[PDB]
Amino acid sequence: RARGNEYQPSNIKRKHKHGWVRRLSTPAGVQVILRRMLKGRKSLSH
Amino acid sequence: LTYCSTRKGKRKTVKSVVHRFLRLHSGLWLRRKAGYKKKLWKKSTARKKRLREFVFCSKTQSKLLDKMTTSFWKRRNWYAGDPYQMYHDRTNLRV
Amino acid sequence: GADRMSKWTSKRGPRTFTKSRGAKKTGIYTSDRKFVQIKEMVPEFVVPDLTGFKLKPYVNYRAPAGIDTPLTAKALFQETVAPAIEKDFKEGTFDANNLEKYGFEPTQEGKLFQLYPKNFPR
Amino acid sequence: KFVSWKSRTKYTVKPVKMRKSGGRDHTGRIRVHGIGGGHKQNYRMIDFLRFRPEKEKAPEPFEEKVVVVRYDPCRSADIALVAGGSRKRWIIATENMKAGDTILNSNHIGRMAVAAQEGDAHPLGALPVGTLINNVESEPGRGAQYIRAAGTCGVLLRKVNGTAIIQLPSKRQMQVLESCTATVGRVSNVNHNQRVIGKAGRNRWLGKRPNSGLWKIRPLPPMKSYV
RNA sequence: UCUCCAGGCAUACGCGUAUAACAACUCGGAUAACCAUUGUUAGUUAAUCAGACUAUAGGCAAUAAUCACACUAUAAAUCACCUAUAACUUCUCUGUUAACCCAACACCGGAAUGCCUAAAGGAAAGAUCCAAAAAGAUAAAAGGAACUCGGCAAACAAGAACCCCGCCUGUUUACCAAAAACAUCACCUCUAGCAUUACAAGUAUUAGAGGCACUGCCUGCCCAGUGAUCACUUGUUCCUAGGGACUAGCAUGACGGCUAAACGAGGGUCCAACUGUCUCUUAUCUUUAAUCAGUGAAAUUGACCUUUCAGUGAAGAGGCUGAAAUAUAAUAAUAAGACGAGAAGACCCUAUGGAGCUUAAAUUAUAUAACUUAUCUAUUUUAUAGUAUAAGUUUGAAAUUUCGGUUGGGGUGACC
RNA sequence: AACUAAUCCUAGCCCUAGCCCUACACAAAUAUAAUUAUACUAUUAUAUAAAUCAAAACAUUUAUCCUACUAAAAGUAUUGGAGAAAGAAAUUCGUACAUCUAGGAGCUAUAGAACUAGUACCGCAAGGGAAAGAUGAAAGACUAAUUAAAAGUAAGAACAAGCAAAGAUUAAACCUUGUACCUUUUGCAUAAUGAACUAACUAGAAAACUUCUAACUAAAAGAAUUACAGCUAGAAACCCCGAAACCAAACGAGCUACCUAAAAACAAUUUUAUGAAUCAACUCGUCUAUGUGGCAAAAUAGUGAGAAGAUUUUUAGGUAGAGGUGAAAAGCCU
Ligand SMILES: [Mg+2]
Ligand SMILES: [Mg+2]
Ligand SMILES: [Mg+2]
Ligand SMILES: [Mg+2]
Ligand SMILES: [Mg+2]
Ligand SMILES: [Mg+2]
Ligand SMILES: [Mg+2]
Ligand SMILES: [Mg+2]
Ligand SMILES: [Mg+2]
Ligand SMILES: [Mg+2]
Ligand SMILES: [Mg+2]
Ligand SMILES: [Mg+2]
Ligand SMILES: [Mg+2]
Ligand SMILES: [Mg+2]
Ligand SMILES: [Mg+2]
Ligand SMILES: [Mg+2]
Ligand SMILES: [Mg+2]
Ligand SMILES: [Mg+2]
Ligand SMILES: [Mg+2]
Ligand SMILES: [Mg+2]
Ligand SMILES: [Mg+2]
Ligand SMILES: [Mg+2]
Ligand SMILES: [Mg+2]
Ligand SMILES: [Mg+2]
Ligand SMILES: [Mg+2]
Ligand SMILES: [Mg+2]
Ligand SMILES: [Mg+2]
Ligand SMILES: [Mg+2]
Ligand SMILES: [Mg+2]
Ligand SMILES: [Mg+2]
Ligand SMILES: [Mg+2]
Ligand SMILES: [Mg+2]
Ligand SMILES: [Mg+2]
Ligand SMILES: [Mg+2]
Ligand SMILES: [Mg+2]
Ligand SMILES: [Mg+2]
Ligand SMILES: [Mg+2]
Ligand SMILES: [Mg+2]
Ligand SMILES: [Mg+2]
Ligand SMILES: [Mg+2]
Ligand SMILES: [Mg+2]
Ligand SMILES: [Mg+2]
Ligand SMILES: [Mg+2]
Ligand SMILES: [Mg+2]
Ligand SMILES: [Mg+2]
Ligand SMILES: [Mg+2]
Ligand SMILES: [Mg+2]
Ligand SMILES: [Mg+2]
Ligand SMILES: [Mg+2]
Ligand SMILES: [Mg+2]
Ligand SMILES: [Mg+2]
Ligand SMILES: [Mg+2]
Ligand SMILES: [Mg+2]
Ligand SMILES: [Mg+2]
Ligand SMILES: [Mg+2]
Repeated sequence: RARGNEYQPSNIKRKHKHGWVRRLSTPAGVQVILRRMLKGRKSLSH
Repeated sequence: LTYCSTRKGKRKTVKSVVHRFLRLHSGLWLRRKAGYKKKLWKKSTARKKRLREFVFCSKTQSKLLDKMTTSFWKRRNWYAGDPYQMYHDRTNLRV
Repeated sequence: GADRMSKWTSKRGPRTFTKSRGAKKTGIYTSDRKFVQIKEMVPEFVVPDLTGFKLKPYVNYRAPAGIDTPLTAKALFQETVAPAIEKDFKEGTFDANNLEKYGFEPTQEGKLFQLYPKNFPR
Repeated sequence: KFVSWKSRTKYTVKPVKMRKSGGRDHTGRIRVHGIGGGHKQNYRMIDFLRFRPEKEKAPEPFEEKVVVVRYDPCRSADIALVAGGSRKRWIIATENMKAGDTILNSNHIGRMAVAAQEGDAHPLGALPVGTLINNVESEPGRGAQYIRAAGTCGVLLRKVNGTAIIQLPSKRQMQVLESCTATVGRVSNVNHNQRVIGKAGRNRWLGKRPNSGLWKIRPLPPMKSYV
């Protein structure tokens, strides 16, 4: 079958998988935020 | 070998050489004969005599042994009662 | 393929996602799914009577402006409280206990307009 | 995130809704293979302690009335609703129970044997030796745990002192005190094993997934030659 | 106004101003017209459509659904109502546009539900010409598989029978394999006597692991031998070649041919009909092609003023040796050569380069499972129970590492 | 007789010296699907770093990594498949520039930071990550000039014959002579690799021993060292690009595999009473042709299989790499 379309957008899924509350839930996710703050990223999370 | 060490930045001596040879200040090296303690029961009386001796080294072996030791092992030593006192110098050598 | 940079508002997302644009609440929601407005929660504008008022938006260019002197706690105390205490002290009828006589308030509780924590808006 | 559905705290006769597992632990990984799907089912709480005196009542034998004998999705045997006093509760149903019958639950270890009618619960000591029984209890007051399947019965082989020997359906003998209750008679649905599934689709209804496609005596040194 | 075509309108999810007017004519639409582009100004209005929406504590449930009546069946199946406590008149907030989303694109692709099938929605041809080759459709004298690896494809046909394999409906290598493989009802072997997170709110007619077509039908033999429920001879044990004890609470098994009707985009064989498959090709229309106008890519490329024949050569010469030919440039065609271009195309060998798998390779292995000795408690008169740990022994789930050389490539041999 | 182009100088940066810090930025909003004025429902890093790699393999072992004052004792004592390698202390020495808030035989737009910016853009996510500017004192003087100057073109197509040139010649071509370049092969190529052209960028580094040039000399050296002509100082040296792998910690089940919960679709006809039949919707993908930088990184046109069930479909949740899932294809996990 034809590939290239694996992104089936859904806002509820997007915010739960990669969102702010999700990142802060574990210590590993909190360190993800710290790295992006040190680099200077304008977007810390979805 | 180590040409430049991390802690001091110097060359290092290969200690397996120091445990097998003796260096006379002129530049000669002395060694034993391989096998001089092995299976003596099967060796003739003339063969055993040759093994007991102290022997010199060739020019190429002397060159290699010099590279593998540092200068400290090449200095003048004044040992009272030295049994090698008379062999540290050369006499009547045209060369 | 989603946009990470634009702001998250209620126009976006599915139906069940909603949030406010910053307007203050004016009532309560009960069970039975009924909204009940509270009258005291609706702000009331206190507008003065402007009849016969001499002041207008602009001022004449010939009016002299004055040297700037921001008000300080010291200045307010001298103008209002200092004179009364000075007269009483000369008469000798002054004591620390009765500072309330001169306008001191021990605590802000009970006042309609509390100065800390502020309980009224602008 | 997995939370067990077995959270209800109070006994009732109303059906309870069940959640299936799929063979997965609370971690979420498969632990048992071959489980998945099936028909939706409701749980009816069965009371396995036959001699439970009612609230604010003395501990002497009482009787109860058989209201129904009903099919149960969660077992191989069938169940019966029984009412006595002002209380109703589910129990297991023996081979020949019928609606409207009256049944006896006893607390009395008769010095002599008590005449036994199918379905009544008596302490093991009273019953004569050789009388078939089921819903056996290992320890007094624990609640029945053995021989509660369809068409299965045990035998009271022997009694000495205050301890009796029971023969389980597997024929492995077992022993227990004589003060633990048991109910006489074989369990219902004696012909359960005779069923024929017929087609593959029927197993999928029961909640069974298909098998997988994938398809030690070490000799001693003197045995190496003739391996 | 005419000629022809036939999935449209709403909601959900998603998107985020692409919406409408005016003005521009740079960039964007693969070209113009016109805008989907650029700039400026505007827009979507709800107590009913849609979202969010905190009084408290107790008590309690046998009787599906399908027009639910009849009717059975099996897979056993959607808060209410009461008892007391407390409160005692209210409308704010948010969604609402469009030619639209996921696929690098104004992509012949993918995309849930309700109503309806033309009353809704649309345009296959920029202009001209009528060549070859290529693609698609339709018609064809006489013959009817002679075609071909094969009736592939096509047909005014779309039917019949038999053989191999598998029982059957199902599943599988997304992007070279759909099958004879996998699963499957049926049948058989092994392990387990028990509760508060799987198995399971279950208990041997139960649960887990594994094998295997079913069905009937031949082939069924390690019971201790002979006497005959009885005596000896055996066998297995003890006590000393003697003397006792035990063997009467049971009693074989292992293959073949079978198939069985049905079923199959499975692999073969055959008959009939049918036909441009063929003898042997032809005609017409559409797409392409060619000419005019607009916009405008890709692999490729040491330099080239880029000829034929014989010889030489590494099966090899446009360019070297010897002969010969020879005004200069375009447009449309053929595919012999330029060992023509892109091949992530395959076979052979090497490296003290790797990885996956299997063990009977070497080295370990508080994964489990057992024990033993201490230690710490209990008791006990030494003694049996247990055990937050240490040291041994037994099992081995796993872990790390390696694959000498010359003998064509193997296969047995050898050899250093 | 000129188009395309070219010329430029400062934005900032780099390495040291010095010094702790007290920077913690109106109102309002934010840990809820962050940036939503008020109760529901509690909140909390980590047991020893490993492997690559060296030992020309590999299994004990392998500097820094894993920091404790300079100079010396000393690469000495010691440790080590006693081998690759590793390596002290006792004991001596030292107040150091000390406003040096300063310096440069450091870079100047392909350099120096990735930076005009962690932006645009790419990825579900962790994450990856660019390009470029130039008048003058005044533009309230119409934006300045300067250059036969790169490749590429134009002005100006071509004229028997040939690695394109050389000897020549009155004469551009005619006559004579002449088997492209680098690397690799057996010192050989009409063999075979590599190159469309222009501009910029793009690869040999250390002082044990030796030789040369000086100072002083039985002594040399500005403390610790060497010496039977020595000792001290100077000068003289050993490349670039390219794997399949292995280990640690994050990030991924919006695709696909299987499961949980809540929902949904199935016309007409014949049978019956069903994993039955014919055949749409819908799901799948047998066979042939077209297409092959395609409309499409797997499609289109026909033709085919199932179509009340082990059926198909939607929404939300779960299982994670020493792993998961699997009607086993060593299939699938963006
Ligand atoms: Mg993508
Ligand atoms: Mg199998
Ligand atoms: Mg518009
Ligand atoms: Mg207009
Ligand atoms: Mg517009
Ligand atoms: Mg409403
Ligand atoms: Mg609520
Ligand atoms: Mg609308
Ligand atoms: Mg695409
Ligand atoms: Mg396209
Ligand atoms: Mg219309
Ligand atoms: Mg035309
Ligand atoms: Mg025809
Ligand atoms: Mg004909
Ligand atoms: Mg033929
Ligand atoms: Mg033929
Ligand atoms: Mg055909
Ligand atoms: Mg089959
Ligand atoms: Mg099938
Ligand atoms: Mg599957
Ligand atoms: Mg395939
Ligand atoms: Mg098939
Ligand atoms: Mg296929
Ligand atoms: Mg099979
Ligand atoms: Mg088939
Ligand atoms: Mg025929
Ligand atoms: Mg044209
Ligand atoms: Mg020519
Ligand atoms: Mg020739
Ligand atoms: Mg020639
Ligand atoms: Mg050709
Ligand atoms: Mg061609
Ligand atoms: Mg070629
Ligand atoms: Mg080798
Ligand atoms: Mg190796
Ligand atoms: Mg290796
Ligand atoms: Mg190595
Ligand atoms: Mg020291
Ligand atoms: Mg730069
Ligand atoms: Mg840069
Ligand atoms: Mg030029
Ligand atoms: Mg010429
Ligand atoms: Mg080659
Ligand atoms: Mg090339
Ligand atoms: Mg250059
Ligand atoms: Mg999912
Ligand atoms: Mg999906
Ligand atoms: Mg129907
Ligand atoms: Mg498929
Ligand atoms: Mg069929
Ligand atoms: Mg069909
Ligand atoms: Mg069907
Ligand atoms: Mg296989
Ligand atoms: Mg295989
Ligand atoms: Mg991938």
